[PDB]
Amino acid sequence: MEVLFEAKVGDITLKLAQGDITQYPAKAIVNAANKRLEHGGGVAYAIAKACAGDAGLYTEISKKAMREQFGRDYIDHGEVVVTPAMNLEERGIKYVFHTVGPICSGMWSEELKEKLYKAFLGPLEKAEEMGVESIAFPAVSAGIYGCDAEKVVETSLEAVKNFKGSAVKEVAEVHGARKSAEVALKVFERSL
Repeated sequence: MEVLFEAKVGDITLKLAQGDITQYPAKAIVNAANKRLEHGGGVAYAIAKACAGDAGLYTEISKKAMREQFGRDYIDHGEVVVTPAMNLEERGIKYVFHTVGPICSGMWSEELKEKLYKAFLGPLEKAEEMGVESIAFPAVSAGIYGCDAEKVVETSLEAVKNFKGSAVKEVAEVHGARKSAEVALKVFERSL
């Protein structure tokens, strides 16, 4: 874990970090999931496997939590399913917050932006609701969903700036790859 940027946004200490989100010191980590919470690849897989020892197992656990919480087997952008972090709890990570961003395939529009915005904002609001004081998120939609990396980080920062909460004191945005992190750094530097 390398911290690349740290800024004060209101009462929130916001950090940009490069590393493995399943090792970030936060109370809740966010999973960039699909609507059905099938954690078959990407950071969704790494989180699923790190929590349960088997990604398929966490998928099942996630679908069950989703049914209980939303009464159906999918979520919409902005809805956040909460699962126990299990094997990560020893590291101080209590929860995984599952969020779903839009599929972009290199496209960008106001409707896609709004969907991505809800996907970042939902988990912050979920943390505030639960009184969860620190949260880490990944680059939602910037994986196989193909959203432009700079648009993703810009949208994330809008959600952080507009978020109204007092319980949330610490927010981190975590990128796995050095390149991805350095692009976020450019956005962070000009926007804060």
